[PDB]
Amino acid sequence: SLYFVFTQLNQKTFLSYWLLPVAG
Amino acid sequence: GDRMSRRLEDINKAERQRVWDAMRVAAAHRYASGQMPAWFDPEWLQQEEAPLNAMDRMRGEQRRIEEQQQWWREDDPYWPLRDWGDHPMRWWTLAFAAIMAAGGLATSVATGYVEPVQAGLGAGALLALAGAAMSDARCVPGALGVKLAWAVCALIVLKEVSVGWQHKRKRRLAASAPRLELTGLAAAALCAGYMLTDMSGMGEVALPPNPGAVFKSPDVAYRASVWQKWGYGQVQMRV
Amino acid sequence: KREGVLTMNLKDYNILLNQVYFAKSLNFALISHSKKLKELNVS
Amino acid sequence: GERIWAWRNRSENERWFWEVFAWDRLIFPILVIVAWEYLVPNHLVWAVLAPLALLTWMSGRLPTPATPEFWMLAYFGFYRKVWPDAAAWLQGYVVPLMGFA
Amino acid sequence: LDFVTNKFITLGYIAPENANLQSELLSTKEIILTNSFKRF
Amino acid sequence: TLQNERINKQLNAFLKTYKFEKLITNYKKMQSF
Amino acid sequence: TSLDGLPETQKYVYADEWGFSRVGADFPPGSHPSLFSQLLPQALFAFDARAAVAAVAVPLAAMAAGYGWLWYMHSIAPVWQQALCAALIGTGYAGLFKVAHECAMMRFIPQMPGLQAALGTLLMAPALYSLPSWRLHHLHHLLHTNMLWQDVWGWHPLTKVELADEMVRSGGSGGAAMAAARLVLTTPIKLFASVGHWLRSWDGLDLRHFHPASYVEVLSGWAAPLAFAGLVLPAVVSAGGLSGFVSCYLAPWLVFHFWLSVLSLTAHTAPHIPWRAEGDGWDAGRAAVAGTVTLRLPRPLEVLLNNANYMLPQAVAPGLPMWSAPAAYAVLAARLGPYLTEASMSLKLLTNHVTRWQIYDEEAHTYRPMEEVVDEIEADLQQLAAAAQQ
Amino acid sequence: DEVKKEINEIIEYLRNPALLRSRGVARIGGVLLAGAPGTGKTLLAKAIA
Amino acid sequence: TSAPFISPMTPYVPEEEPTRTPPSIKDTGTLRPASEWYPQWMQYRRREDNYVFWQDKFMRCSTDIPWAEKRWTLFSTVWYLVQQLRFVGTPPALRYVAFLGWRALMFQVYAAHKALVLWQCKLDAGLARIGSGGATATFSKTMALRRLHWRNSPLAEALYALNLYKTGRVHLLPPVAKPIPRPTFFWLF
Amino acid sequence: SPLSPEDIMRLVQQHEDVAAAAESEQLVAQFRDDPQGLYEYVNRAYAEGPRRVTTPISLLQEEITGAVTESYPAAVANDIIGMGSWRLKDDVDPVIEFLVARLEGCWREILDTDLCLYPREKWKEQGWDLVDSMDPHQELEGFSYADIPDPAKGEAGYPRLQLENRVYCSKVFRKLHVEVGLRQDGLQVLHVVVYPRYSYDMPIFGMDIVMVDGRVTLAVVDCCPVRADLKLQPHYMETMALLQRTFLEGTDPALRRIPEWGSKIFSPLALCITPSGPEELAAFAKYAVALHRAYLTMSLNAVPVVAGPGDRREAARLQEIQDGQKRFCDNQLVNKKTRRVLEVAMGVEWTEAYMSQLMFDFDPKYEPPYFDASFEKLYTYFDENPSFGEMADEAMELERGAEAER
Ligand SMILES: CC(C)CCC[C@@H](C)[C@H]1CC[C@H]2[C@@H]3CC=C4C[C@@H](OC(=O)CCC(=O)O)CC[C@]4(C)[C@H]3CC[C@]12C
Ligand SMILES: CC(C)CCC[C@@H](C)[C@H]1CC[C@H]2[C@@H]3CC=C4C[C@@H](OC(=O)CCC(=O)O)CC[C@]4(C)[C@H]3CC[C@]12C
Repeated sequence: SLYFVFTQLNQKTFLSYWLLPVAG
Repeated sequence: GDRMSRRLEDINKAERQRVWDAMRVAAAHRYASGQMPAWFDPEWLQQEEAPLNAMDRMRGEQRRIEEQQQWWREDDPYWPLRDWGDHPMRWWTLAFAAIMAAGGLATSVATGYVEPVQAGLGAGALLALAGAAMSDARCVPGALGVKLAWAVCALIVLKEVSVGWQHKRKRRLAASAPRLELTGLAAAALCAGYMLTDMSGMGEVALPPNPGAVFKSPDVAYRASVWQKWGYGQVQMRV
Repeated sequence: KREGVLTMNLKDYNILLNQVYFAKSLNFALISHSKKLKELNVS
Repeated sequence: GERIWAWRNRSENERWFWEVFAWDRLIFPILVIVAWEYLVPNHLVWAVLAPLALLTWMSGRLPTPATPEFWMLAYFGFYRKVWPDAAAWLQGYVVPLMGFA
Repeated sequence: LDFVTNKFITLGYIAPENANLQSELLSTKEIILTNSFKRF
Repeated sequence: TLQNERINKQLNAFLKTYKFEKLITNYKKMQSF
Repeated sequence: TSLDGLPETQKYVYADEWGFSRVGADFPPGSHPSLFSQLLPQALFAFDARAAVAAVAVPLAAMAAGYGWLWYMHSIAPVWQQALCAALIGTGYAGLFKVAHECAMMRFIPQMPGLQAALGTLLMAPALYSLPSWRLHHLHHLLHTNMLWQDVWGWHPLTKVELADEMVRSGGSGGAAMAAARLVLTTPIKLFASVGHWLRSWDGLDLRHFHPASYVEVLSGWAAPLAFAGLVLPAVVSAGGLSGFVSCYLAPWLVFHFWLSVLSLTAHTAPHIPWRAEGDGWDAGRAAVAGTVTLRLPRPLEVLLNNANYMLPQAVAPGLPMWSAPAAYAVLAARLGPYLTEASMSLKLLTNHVTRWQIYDEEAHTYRPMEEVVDEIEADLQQLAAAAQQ
Repeated sequence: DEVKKEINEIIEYLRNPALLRSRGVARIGGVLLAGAPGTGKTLLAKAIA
Repeated sequence: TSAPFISPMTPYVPEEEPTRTPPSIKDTGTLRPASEWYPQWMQYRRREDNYVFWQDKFMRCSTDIPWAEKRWTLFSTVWYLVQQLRFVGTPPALRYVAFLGWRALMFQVYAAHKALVLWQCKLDAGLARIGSGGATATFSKTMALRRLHWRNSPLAEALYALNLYKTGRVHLLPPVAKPIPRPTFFWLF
Repeated sequence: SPLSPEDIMRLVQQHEDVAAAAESEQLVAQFRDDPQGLYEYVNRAYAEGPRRVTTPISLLQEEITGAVTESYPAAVANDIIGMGSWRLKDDVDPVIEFLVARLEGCWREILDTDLCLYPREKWKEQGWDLVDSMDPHQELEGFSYADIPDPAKGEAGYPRLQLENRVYCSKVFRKLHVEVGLRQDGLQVLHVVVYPRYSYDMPIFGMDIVMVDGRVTLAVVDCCPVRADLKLQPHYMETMALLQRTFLEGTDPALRRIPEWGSKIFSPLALCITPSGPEELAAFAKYAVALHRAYLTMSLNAVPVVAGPGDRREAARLQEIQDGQKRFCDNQLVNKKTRRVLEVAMGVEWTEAYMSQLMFDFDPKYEPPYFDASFEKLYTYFDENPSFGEMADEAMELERGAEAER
């Protein structure tokens, strides 16, 4: 009965940030 | 006191009215599907006020009025500023729909382009339907009508000032750029006149409330509901 | 069909509270308790 | 001070949106998926299979068709990296078996 | 008095023996009492 | 067929009683108070 | 009942003077137009699929043949070929519109009320007609049939005292109103006066004329027409230009409106039919059966228009289906023969409707020519002025 | 019966906390079982757990 | 009388919850600013009767907010950025200077409006003369005050000008302007 | 083969008389199946028992502390009230008590959506709701029945007479009047009369009991016509006959004599009896009770006789209604037994006024209003069929999906 929304992706780690500068 | 009596009486009147309205709604949903005890007279759903509140108002009114007696129309010039039951911006909506359809047909036959007549007739039809539903401003259609009218005139202003008209293309590139012409100005005057009159209806449609609106709410079941919806059903409610 | 409305006057809940708890509070849990009793009984 | 008090009482939803929702649950996942699919050559092990594993490990739940993550992955990764070629593969290997060539 | 007594008996009331553990009126009873003052 | 004389008799009842129902209401007005 | 009981010889010479096939007998007061429904056999109210599907698909095929013939030679056709295709398509649409008017009164397929209401709405749309306003106006007609000052959703005749009132109110016969009335009730454009009726629907586009518990239904009723004239009418123009619009839409429209107007005008107007105000001698069964006319068609036109001229078999029985309207008439003449009235297609009848029967006078209780009436009420103005010089 | 129905909420909090939130009960963090001296209070916890 | 059960001589017009917070307690209906901490009337009442100042504060700020000012829409979540800039991203000193400038400007605007109102009363007194033709050079203080407090819609003043110029009757005034409700559309604004 | 202007009128007559017969049959169809239940309703209500009220508040109260709330059908209720708060009770015979309780309970239970009390400036302000012969000017504020002792034999004021009235209005009925009078010598009377409104075509109801030292000396009950032909509608006659077969069986038919003032008002089935013993009295009581209840249940479905402009038939019908009601009205005051009872004690100048304004007053231009309180039927309804507010539904689906785990 939730909504159609994302989850957090960074409550566990930080590695995902490594993806933004590289692509930039 | 005399100052707390008023508070109590306004609370009571508001509660009586709310319960009568809930009754009208639930009785309509029970009678439109058969299960009504056959003494039910379906004309009761037309009594708007409430029987109790009405008796109170009638008694008070007769007491007041008994104890106080211990174009142009030269008999009333202010005939327009009188409540007839419909929205004020009602003949403007129909006038603009007629103007739109007439200009659409005229220009799209006198040139040969197929866009102006389609736009003009669509705008005219939607504004005519809106000006029809705006003929009873007390009901719910009287509100969805103003909504539809504002939406259509806003879309007109948008298309004009941001994309311009196909039949107004020229060879240059700075002269064939979209500016604001007459029909856009009229549509903008319409949106402004709608907003300055009454568009306050159907106010319970908005984005749903966050867990940030129920942080200090005094009710636990509501807050748990909101958290559960927004994806936080597991967080502990140390509250 | 389906209707979400409250045909109950809140003064009745207030009266029941004052009676049984001066001789929890007015929230949605109370109204839900009411509905649960009604349903499990009428069956 | 009085103005800040009145303004805080009328804007709780917008406040929680901008402080908790705007980046962490709206903009960052979009950016991360688009960025990953911009890199990461057009295979299936890289465009679909490893994204799912890493998304479930990070977010702590599997992306099902009930979630926006599954649909973002599907569209970008599958439709724009493996489909324009697996389409030719099926058009040259499996459709001849059936009636129409 | 007679009319209101008839109505109240048919609406419901707590029997003397059935009370093991009347400060205010419910809402239907108030509609009935107001109308009864209007009629009689 | 019954589905059709049903409609027939119903419209007939309506058309025959209209005139009396117009007068019974000119009556459900002066009495209540 | 205006030229009631007297020897049948003079009523027959009147019927031959007016083109009428018959003149009614005497009808006594105190009756209900639903009475004579007890005579019809219990099988005349039967339902069957084949007759209905024929009644809907035959004028459809007529219209489709006409369009195909036109689009085959879209605009290179001469004028009278265009007129032939327009007449054919308009007749097919009059038939489809009678099917519509059937499902509006709920007597077409009572088995599926939703499907039949949707069919009525869809088929009324291309003519710009709202189903519920039509149904309300038709019941309001049935209730006040041939009543003075009360049936304005039929062919309400123009009377004498009101025309004298307007004569004084305009200060002569030279104003716009008098000229408009003259030109509309004197030339064959009268045969298209139903167009004005179409403008009297959309009751100002105003929900304040209706019952609140009906609003959401009335608006949807105004939706299907509007949507049409908002979506399809542009497309046609876009793909056909002005002329290509006066061809594939406007002419079949004028044809259908001609058919409608003449059907009604000849069904309920005649010199042997008086128009009484109720209280001053009105009656339901009398003004229903005695003040009516039934018209004759060639069986091709009768299978096309779908029995569009039998209005009495379904005024004695409002629930009588459509493929049974002739058969029921077969029974009615067996019983009320002397009181019925009948007529046929004749340009003489129309010419007398145009030139002779123009103004209704309540003194002689009959119709008179407009120029004689206008000169004579000018003479009565001379009279009242003679009484006014002193 | 008293303690039966006043711990039929402890049991369900142990089973389904989301159901008890729907009853205005935020959380149960600590309970006391009082009685007359000579109660054998450890007897209940067995069947409860 | 659509009402089946009860129909008093005055028809029932439904009441709906308000959509905006009332003027504070301190502001005049006009354009001039207020005394900026304490109203002048507070000095002519008993000390035990001026709890209404702080009570009105508590009401407008925390206790009676009409549920139409807490609607979450796409427009309000950008107005949030604007307001949060103004309240957290600007130093109070610049805010104070802007405040002083705005106060001065509004005072000048009020003076201009008052002059315009006086000129309007002259013109209307002059036109009612042509209207009634005869003796009345008068106006109505009612209309002057209603013009100074913005209580007339433009249609009302137009109808009043016509009525004056045609029949005089300088004491026949348009009914009143009613308060504008808060516009709402959908999740949009 | 065709028809003539005379058989179509025959056809309209056929149809309309058939319709009248149909509705007249529909009226009696309900009584026909079981007539014994027109008197035996109270015993059945007692048999079925107390009913447990189940509203959400009632259930909540019952589950919090212990309290069960009970209700009773209106027949049981009007049997607990009895001759409830009449001021002249305790001196009224037990038969008159039974009859008054039953009649007023019927009025309260059957007409409870429009039963107003008659306008008070007509009877209750002059003080005609309680009348004493020792205090005709009302200087004891209406407590004379308590402050003044009974006069002894030969004293001024013997024999003392006192009356108590009650008058109601309603939708169909323009006056429902009950009155009880006692004299000191031992005479007690009871006089009931129910008048329909001038716009309705129904017969008048009337009942009189007169008893002397606990022995009924005269008992008459009549559902009396209002037409000039003195014949009721088929349902009225059918019901009276069916009821006489049900209750008056085994009773002397030669006792229902027609008094000299009777046949001018009496329906051919009217009853006038001088009972002999307990059996005659019990049978007559059950019969009068069932007849009154039937009369009211029949009025429950009545429709006014409206005279549309253009119809003279209905105007003549309304004129006939007026003539019949007035004929009965001035034909009842010549029942000079009770009138001489009144005039031997209260005088004549007071009796003329009291009688002409209350007893059998007739004023075609005056019928009082009534108060239509049917909307209450809604409120009570929605107290056993409530709907809860869109938030209890989530919780109830939670509870259903939780308990069904097992
Ligand atoms: C100012 C700029 C940055 C745009 C801001 C957009 C947000 C306000 C939007 C974007 C995504 C939206 C969400 C996307 C999907 C849903 C599900 C959808 O659910 C419903 O329809 C619930 C209906 C109800 O139960 O009332 C609407 C709410 C919600 C959470 C939306 C709430 C509003 C959000 C956060
Ligand atoms: C332009 C064509 C090809 C497409 C179809 C257009 C119709 C949907 C329009 C054209 C004529 C319009 C009618 C013209 C005149 C009026 C009167 C007008 O109302 C009034 O004038 C109110 C009464 C009054 O002023 O006395 C608006 C409704 C109505 C029926 C209009 C309804 C909409 C109609 C039928």
